[PDB]
Amino acid sequence: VKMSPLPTVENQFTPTTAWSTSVGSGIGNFYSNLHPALADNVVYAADRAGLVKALNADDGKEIWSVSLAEPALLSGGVTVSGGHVYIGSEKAQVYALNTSDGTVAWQTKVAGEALSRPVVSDGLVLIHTSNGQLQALNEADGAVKWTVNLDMPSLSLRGESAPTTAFGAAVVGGDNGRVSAVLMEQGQMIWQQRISQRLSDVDTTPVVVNGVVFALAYNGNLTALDLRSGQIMWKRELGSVNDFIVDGNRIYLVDQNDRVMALTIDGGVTLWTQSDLLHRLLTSPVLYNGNLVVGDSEGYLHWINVEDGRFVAQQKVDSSGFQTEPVAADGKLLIQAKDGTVYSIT
Amino acid sequence: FGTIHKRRFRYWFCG
Amino acid sequence: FGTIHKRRFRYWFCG
Amino acid sequence: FGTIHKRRFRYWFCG
Amino acid sequence: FVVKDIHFEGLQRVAVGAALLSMPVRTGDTVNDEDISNTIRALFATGNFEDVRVLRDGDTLLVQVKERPTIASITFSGNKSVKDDMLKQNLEASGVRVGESLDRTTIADIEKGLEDFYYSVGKYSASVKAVVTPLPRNRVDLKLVFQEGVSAEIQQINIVGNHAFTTDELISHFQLRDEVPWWNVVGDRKYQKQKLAGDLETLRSYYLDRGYARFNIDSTQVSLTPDKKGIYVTVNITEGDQYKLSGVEVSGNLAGHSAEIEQLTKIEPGELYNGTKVTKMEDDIKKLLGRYGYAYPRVQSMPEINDADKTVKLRVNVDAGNRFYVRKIRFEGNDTSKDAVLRREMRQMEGAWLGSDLVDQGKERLNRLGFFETVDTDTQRVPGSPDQVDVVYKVKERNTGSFNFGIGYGTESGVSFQAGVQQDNWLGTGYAVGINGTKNDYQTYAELSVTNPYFTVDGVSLGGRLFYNDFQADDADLSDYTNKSYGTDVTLGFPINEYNSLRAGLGYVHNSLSNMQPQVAMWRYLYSMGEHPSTSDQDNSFKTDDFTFNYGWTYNKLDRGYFPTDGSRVNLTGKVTIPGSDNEYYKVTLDTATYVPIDDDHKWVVLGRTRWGYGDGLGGKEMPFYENFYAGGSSTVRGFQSNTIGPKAVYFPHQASNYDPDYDYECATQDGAKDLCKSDDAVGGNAMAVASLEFITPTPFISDKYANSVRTSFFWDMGTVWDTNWDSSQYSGYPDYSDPSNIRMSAGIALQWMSPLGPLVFSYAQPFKKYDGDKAEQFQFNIGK
Amino acid sequence: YKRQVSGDEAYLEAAPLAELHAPAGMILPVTSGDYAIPVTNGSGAVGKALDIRPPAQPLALVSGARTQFTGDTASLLVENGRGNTLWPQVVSVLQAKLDEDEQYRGRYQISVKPQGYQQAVTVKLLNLEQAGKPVADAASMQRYSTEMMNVISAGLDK
Amino acid sequence: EVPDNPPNEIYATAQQKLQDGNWRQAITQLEALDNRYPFGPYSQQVQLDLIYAYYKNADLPLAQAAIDRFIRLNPTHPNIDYVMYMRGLTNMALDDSALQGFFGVDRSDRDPQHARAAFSDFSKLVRGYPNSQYTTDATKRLVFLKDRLAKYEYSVAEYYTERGAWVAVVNRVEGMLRDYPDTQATRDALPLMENAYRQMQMNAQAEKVAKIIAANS
Amino acid sequence: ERVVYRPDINQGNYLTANDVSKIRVGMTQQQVAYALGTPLMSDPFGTNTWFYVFRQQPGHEGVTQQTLTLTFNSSGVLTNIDNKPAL
Repeated sequence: VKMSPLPTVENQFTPTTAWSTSVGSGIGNFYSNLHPALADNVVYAADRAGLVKALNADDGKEIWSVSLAEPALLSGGVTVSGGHVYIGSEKAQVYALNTSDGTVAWQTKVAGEALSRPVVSDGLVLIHTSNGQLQALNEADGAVKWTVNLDMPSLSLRGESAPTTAFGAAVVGGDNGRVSAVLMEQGQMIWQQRISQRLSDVDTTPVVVNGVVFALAYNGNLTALDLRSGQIMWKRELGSVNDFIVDGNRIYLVDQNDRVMALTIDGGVTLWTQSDLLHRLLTSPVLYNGNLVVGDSEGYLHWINVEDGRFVAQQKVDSSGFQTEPVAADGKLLIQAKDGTVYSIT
Repeated sequence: FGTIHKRRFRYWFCG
Repeated sequence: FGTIHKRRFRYWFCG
Repeated sequence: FGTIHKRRFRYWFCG
Repeated sequence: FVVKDIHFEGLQRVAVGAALLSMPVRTGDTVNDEDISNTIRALFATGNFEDVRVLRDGDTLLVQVKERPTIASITFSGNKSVKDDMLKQNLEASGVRVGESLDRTTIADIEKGLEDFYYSVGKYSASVKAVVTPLPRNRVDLKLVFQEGVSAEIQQINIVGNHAFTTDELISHFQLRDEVPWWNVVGDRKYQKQKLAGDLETLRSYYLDRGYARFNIDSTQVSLTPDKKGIYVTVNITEGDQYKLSGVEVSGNLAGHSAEIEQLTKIEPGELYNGTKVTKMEDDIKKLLGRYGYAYPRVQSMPEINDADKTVKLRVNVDAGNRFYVRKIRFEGNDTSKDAVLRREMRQMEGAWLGSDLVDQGKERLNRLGFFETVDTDTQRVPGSPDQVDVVYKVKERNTGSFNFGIGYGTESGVSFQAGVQQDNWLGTGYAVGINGTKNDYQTYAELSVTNPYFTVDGVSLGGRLFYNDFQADDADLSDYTNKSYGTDVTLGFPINEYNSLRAGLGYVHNSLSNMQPQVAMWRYLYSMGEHPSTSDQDNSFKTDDFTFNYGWTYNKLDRGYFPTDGSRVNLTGKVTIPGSDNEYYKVTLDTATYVPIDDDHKWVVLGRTRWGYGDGLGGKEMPFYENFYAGGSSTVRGFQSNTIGPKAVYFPHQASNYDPDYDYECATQDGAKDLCKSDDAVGGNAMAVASLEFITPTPFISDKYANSVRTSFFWDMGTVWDTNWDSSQYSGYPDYSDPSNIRMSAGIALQWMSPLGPLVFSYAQPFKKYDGDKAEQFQFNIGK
Repeated sequence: YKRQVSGDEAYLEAAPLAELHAPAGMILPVTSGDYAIPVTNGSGAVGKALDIRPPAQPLALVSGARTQFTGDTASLLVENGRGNTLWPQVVSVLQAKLDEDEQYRGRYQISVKPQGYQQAVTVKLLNLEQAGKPVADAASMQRYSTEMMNVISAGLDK
Repeated sequence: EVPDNPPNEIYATAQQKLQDGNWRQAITQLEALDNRYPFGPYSQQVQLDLIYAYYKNADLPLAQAAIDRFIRLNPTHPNIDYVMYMRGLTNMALDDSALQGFFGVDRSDRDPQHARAAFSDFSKLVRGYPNSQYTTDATKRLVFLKDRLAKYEYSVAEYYTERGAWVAVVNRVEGMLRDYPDTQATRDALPLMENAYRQMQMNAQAEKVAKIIAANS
Repeated sequence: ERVVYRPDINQGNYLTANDVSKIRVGMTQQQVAYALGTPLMSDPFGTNTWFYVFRQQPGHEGVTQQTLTLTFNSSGVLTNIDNKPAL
């Protein structure tokens, strides 16, 4: 029940923060999915208060700043696609802002709390609301295209599964422990498969590669199932709320108990497990410069070598801690703390 | 009250 | 119930 | 001090 | 092999024959190896045995048995917010208790049961383990050890779709709290199912009362963080619009009360719809029909909503049924009280048509009687009868009164006897009996009062009083102060209303005085009586026989008899001289107590209690000093010495009687006094006025089992006693005892307890306003009323 | 004393019940049978003379005992493959061997026989005397028969 | 409080203290046997001794609970007549008051609930088991309880005669004549019914009640 | 005199003219009970008679008493009606 102590290591290199600046009050103790996003050499970040900034990815100086505010409660993750940036709020509002000026492009009320990060595919933006049902919104107008209703248990975990789109269909999980695939044209169902075992069965975002879908449910099972039919190919007894990375022929994930694992895509057999971060509240891992990086609630960034799982680096970044997952793109590595301070890591 | 000198106190008897 | 001190006894009928 | 209770048991004996 | 006999060994508890006959292959059949295996399996199927081993020889088998029972004891440890009794109940419901089988399979079941209990009380992350002690005996006890997890905290209450009302304003009425302000923490932030349901109902009622007839709770989701630290609760609302109440329409079996029902359902134009008033109209119609005998009417509202005009028409159907009659009236719990004592407070009659107002009036009269701790009523239908009910009153009798006696030796008052028998309900007969007696070196006081509150069936009361009070200031020499009084009072009272009563009675008192130390007020009264005793010596005497006409009026509308929470009680008590008495005077005393509840549960009560008094002589005489008023102590002004508030004696220089120079005397000539004397000897005054303002709070550390037996309050007391016949123009160098402006004030904490010894009162007071010559008494104790 | 009923004996002074005569031309209302009292043609101890102490019930130190009582007889049932060895132990303990002001005394008879797989070591009481006078009261018979069989069972356990 | 011990040595001292009349520690020892050893061979006599000790110690609610437990657990025990007689005894002792008995107050005017419970108790005893050794005293107590329950209704009828509630008087005396026809209280309450009939001008009914009184003069 | 307050003493069945007008000879016992409610007093001594007494006794302003006596035959069918509105 006790949090494991900080591991002691001799770092193979010395990480440093390239630039750091604060957005605002951040997300605080409130659980959310409000990670920053990078596109076109600028990064867009937001806070729960409602304030949104545009930052250059190299120097860290703000280009524009706007407030969407009672607070806006922007829990929905920041997603950039085309010329718009999409943010969802717990007030059942989905904001779209012009990437250049920062003014609002459209705003539409949706069925519930837009907790999941918006996903843009085939000209439609998908959100997963708190009250089960999935909403599709048109890019140019924001009008709701179709609605898919998902069952909700009497008790669940905070946060919603962001859908993943492949071959004209979107794969998404619900809090009821089922992975569902729906067509993008009108939202008609394709297949639905139980993945889990008064016990929670909540799901994360699925990952799709080369004709198979990988899913991972809290206290449930990590399963690979066919995109076409939905039949289970193989299963393993692992659970997590954090996202997992599928690269090459190996799967990297951090579990319910926050221990890092490496498995194969073929049958889920284990390569290595790292237990020194047991019960340290972890973020979703990312792959950066050939090493796995995870942040914890104590504000440390832990670097893990993918070949054998041994540590290579450890850094003091912030005292507020890291709840939201980091993001890596175009050689940059970005992470946002609880107080909203956005860091870029070399 | 009634003063009782040889015991140096007043005695409440009215109730 | 009852108490005694300095050679004075007082008793209370209980119930 | 002294004390009498139900079934006349005693506690203090000036202690 | 075959079976003829089985030799069990180690079979500790279950019968050998029972074990023999349990196995389906009974005696008198062939036995194979598979039959022996089935025998072992069936023996294990009993659930009592952990080891079964069988050896075979022809027609005879022997079995070796080890026993799983018993649990020697069940103990719990690690609990810090829950007791052990609900845990023991959970174990008993799970099938594990003391004396039964301790199956090792059920250990994980116990683990999961305790985990589910802590899941149900919002402490999901609890860790639990079981420990069993290997006793040498077959009995073994168990020790449950668990680390209670941190309570899952409420992180956010959210409402989606509200637009007319602010979210925090909607939350403010919820029992579940979103956040607790640090400067006035008065609660905590926890999840519980019934509280969530009550908050949802409160939200529905709030929106309905603010005019939203078509309000609906679309869905609600409760979620908890992956670290099990926070809980998120959200509510989805489609509130709609405000609807105006166009009008009502009453139809059905109105039973001739249509006019009163229509007045009950009055609606002013433009009035917005509201469910509290709809329910209030329904309950008012039910009460109106009930007080006419229709005990069980059917009232249902069926509103019709016009969405075009945004108006609602409130159709209501009333079916009065039939008039009900009272077959019997029954009283339960009156172990000591007579049946007639409870039955004479009734306003509902047996063999008559029912009135719910009459039943409530009877309950209120029983409560005001003060003989019972709790009074409850139950109007139950007669089985097999369509229009008859039995009215049952269930009471819990209170320990009224107290019995005291005391004995002392060699103390300040010599050999001392005292005894007091106060009893408001004497042996359950309703009689109020009061016996008081003292016998010490100075006083021989006896007093007997017996009152019958129902001398006639209508409530006329007859009462009496005897008293004998002989006081001597010294046991010997016969020349000290002596005050011998005795007399009789008979009183008659009768009711004039449901809450008002009048008293009228005759009193006789004989008072004899001798050897009083000269005093300004007492010799003022003596000069008023035409007596001329000297101020130079203590030798004097006086004697009066007085006949007084007593009268009184008592308004009593208190909620209860012992610890009221509502209503007022005003008691006027007076007396006037009947001509022919030696003293000619009048006296009037006024009591008041008013209880105002601030909280609807009647736990917080403001009590404003005042007591007034006045008296004076008639026809040139003055009121006797034995009729004076005194204040201070538990009764009037807490924090001051009893009966010490008021005028103080002013002595004359006189040859004191029984003088011995090693003692302190009030101003003797042989001690050297030349002029008049200021003293702190309280003598009382003819006028009196005290007031108090109590704030009653619930007792913080007493559970609901004894909460009704204890009352604590914070009080503020005022009071003064003054002598209206004082002449400050003559005695200019001495305090003006005629001035009523010397108000003495106090504040403190008071605690009252309905002990098995009787009513006990504790009080610590600080007299923050005090004049010279006043004696303080911070801690005060009183027994009785 | 210890063995007398609590409360007063005032209920023995209650007046006897006698039904009302019905005048001619009319009847009394029909009686409900809830408060009817049966005839009970039986004499016995009444008032303070009842022995209120609980009736003695068999107990044994030997495990699996199936002892049962009836009247003057006090059985002793023990599960054993052969009962003939119970006889020397019970006869040996018989040879070796405050709530009433004056006590009872008496003598006993012992017998043994098998029945099925069960062995019976039943003991029979012959007589009891009190204050030099014989007593035939069934409550005392049952109580001291149970006491004696408890004693012989306790001795048998050794 | 009570140490853990094998059955015989602790039951021996429990029996010794009970058989010496020392009820307070007798209850503690027997309760130790009861909670430690609920299903042993001693359990039946331990429960019977609990009933006897709780009755003797005036712990009447505990005695009633023990008797309920014994009847519920062992409906066919050979000495259930004893526990039914003890149950009636506990109810009939619960219908009592020491101070009012000392001062001679007639308690028939008080709550008849425990007297009705005792009547039902003893009636069940004497009907189920007439040959039990407690049956004669049970019938004597039944006669006393019937008289007491009649006197309570008589007191109610007397109060309503004082009040002037004539329909209530008539109904109460009719219930008396229906439930307790042979009691002296009913004999005394017949004139109350006649008077109540006369006060409502019901001369024919009054004449019938007068005929009853004259026939039983 | 008697200035003492006395509560209102009511006894019997509440009778009204519109209810008494429903009762006529030949209607069964169940029909009478449905029309007027069950009686609080009936003859215990043999005869099948129902007494609908309607007593109202105010505080000190006199006393009123209406007696409706209903006789039924052995079959339970009403055969006689007696209605005394005074005394």
